[PDB]
Amino acid sequence: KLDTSHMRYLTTDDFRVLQAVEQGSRSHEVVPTPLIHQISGMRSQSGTNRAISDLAKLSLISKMRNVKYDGYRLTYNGIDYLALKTMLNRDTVYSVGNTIGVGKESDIYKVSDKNGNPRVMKIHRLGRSNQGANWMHLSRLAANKEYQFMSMLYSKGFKVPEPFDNSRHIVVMELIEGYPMRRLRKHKNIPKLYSDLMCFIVDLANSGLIHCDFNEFNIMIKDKLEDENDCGFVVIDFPQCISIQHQDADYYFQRDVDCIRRFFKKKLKYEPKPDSSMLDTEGFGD
Amino acid sequence: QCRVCSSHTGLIRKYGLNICRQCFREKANDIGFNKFR
Amino acid sequence: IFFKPSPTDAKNIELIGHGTFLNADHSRILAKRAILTGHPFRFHKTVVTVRYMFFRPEDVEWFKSIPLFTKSGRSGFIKESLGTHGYFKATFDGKLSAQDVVAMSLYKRMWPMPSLPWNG
RNA sequence: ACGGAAGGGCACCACCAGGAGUGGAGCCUGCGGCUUAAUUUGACGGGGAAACUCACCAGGUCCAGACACAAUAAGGAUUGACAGAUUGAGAGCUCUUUCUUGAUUUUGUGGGUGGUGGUGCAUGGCCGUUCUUAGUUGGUGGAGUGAUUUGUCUGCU
RNA sequence: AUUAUUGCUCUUCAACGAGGAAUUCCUAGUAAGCGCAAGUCAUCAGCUUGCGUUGAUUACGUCCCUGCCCUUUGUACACACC
Ligand SMILES: [Mg+2]
Ligand SMILES: [Zn+2]
Repeated sequence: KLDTSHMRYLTTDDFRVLQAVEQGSRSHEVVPTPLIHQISGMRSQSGTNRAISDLAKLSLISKMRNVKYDGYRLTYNGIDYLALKTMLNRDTVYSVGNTIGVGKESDIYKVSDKNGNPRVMKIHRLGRSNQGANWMHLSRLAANKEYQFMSMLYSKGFKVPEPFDNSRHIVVMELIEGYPMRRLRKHKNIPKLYSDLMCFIVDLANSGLIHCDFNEFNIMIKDKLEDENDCGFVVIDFPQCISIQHQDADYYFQRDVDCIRRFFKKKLKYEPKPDSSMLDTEGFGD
Repeated sequence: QCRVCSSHTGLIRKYGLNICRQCFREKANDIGFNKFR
Repeated sequence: IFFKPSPTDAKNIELIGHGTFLNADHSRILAKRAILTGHPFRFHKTVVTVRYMFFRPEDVEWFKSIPLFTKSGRSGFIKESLGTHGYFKATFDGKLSAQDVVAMSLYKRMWPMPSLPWNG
């Protein structure tokens, strides 16, 4: 797994060589020793072999000596620290360390920047490791995807975490002082919050999306003030999203709505008076 | 501790034998415990 | 020619050293290094308790970020303060014994000094 | 070597058909995290558990040095039986006695005694793991200057 | 025994109206329901390992994914050209 600490053991040179193996494994399968010696743009065996010893000791690389075929294998940690080094260069992350959100294809940590403003890190682990090209590649494409979806969600006004950065399969996002529908006990204006959560699914099917899974743990609720009680309805849902043209968009949309109403019925004992928005009205709305 | 190898750990304190599991597995055949099933 | 005038010798000069006028450069900065020494007290399979490098816990707080290097050629960092006596827990690159020395490197700016002509 | 060419097995740590569920709840318990003077620590540790186990904390105690060597010392260098002074949180700790004293020296120096000083080299060996050998090996023969090859195969099983 | 070891008496009666993405385990005296005994043990389980009691549904298929292999084959990229 992820041990961010170890990254502050590496120098300019160890990152240089690790980068060289990153350019050399995306060109050839198993990068041999001379490939790393010649591509790294280094001086001698001194710097490169010392660097590789560091990376191999700190589990960023694996030595594959296949019947005279000497080569190397970049582990997930290597990719992690290269994205993280790219972000250290792009002045986006400065410290890491507090795990809230252990997803299947996503790990969520708590990070910080130069200024001290708290943020969140969603790295993507497809298959967690028997590394081929597809695991790393599709994790990279996964976070690309989710960051682009996220950027289009922040751009169009939706209350969705502002995407700051997409370092490969890793994504830096805004920390949101919120609480999920489980941890929430009661609200001062439950009908307004329902109106909000329905108007949102309306505008989402107006954009062309149907976030198939709109449950209780999905919806975060950020509090801005304690005297006046200001709420904000954050929603984490992107790879489970289903476009408005798919054959099955109907019961997905109406499952979202039925879940909104069923939770608002149980936890806050507030049933909706206006009829729930069907798929058809939103099929014309887009 | 295990009255064989200076070990606080592994102790089978049962029946007053006090051998850690590692040494007791070795001395098992000399004590009387044999492999049947 | 570098020398120090000694009255006792025949030549009233002690010839110290020689060399050349190299550079008219200010860009050369000189950092006085300062090493702090500490003994690695106790050992756990990843965490080493280190002894006698501080004597207050707040002092240990003050130097948290600063890297720890061992003359055995190994890197590391501090974790947290153990006692009220400055003991501090630490993580490292390799496995270190009680024969190693954990050390800190701190640096200060050193400034060139004014010169006066010499006669007689 | 490698394949992400294809082909077979052959499997509830795979899928079908289900069965019971878990994930939602309270509580338990372990891991992380934070907090801490310490919240010992490994990655189940027989790791069950207020003293013990404690390996971690805040303080209070002892016991140091083999010896060598230089002064002191018997008209005193200082070791043992006690009682009160004690004495702080609990013990010691010191000095006035009745007393043993009686060289165990007290003090200061040095290379190392002490290695009930731990780290490393060589050597013998015991416990833990693997190719967890579950298709290999070599021997003659043939072919090739040679790396190598045939055996170790079309078939069918 | 304070930060309550545990047991007993009265009282307080919180959450929790079959549970989202997902995922574990299982083919006959087996799953599941149920307790008991023994290890830890001075006090205790909700810990573990056995035991007996009650005792189903569904396969007896397949390589769909998960792996594990074993073949066949092209080949080191025998580090081919850009
Ligand atoms: Mg032959
Ligand atoms: Zn033993």
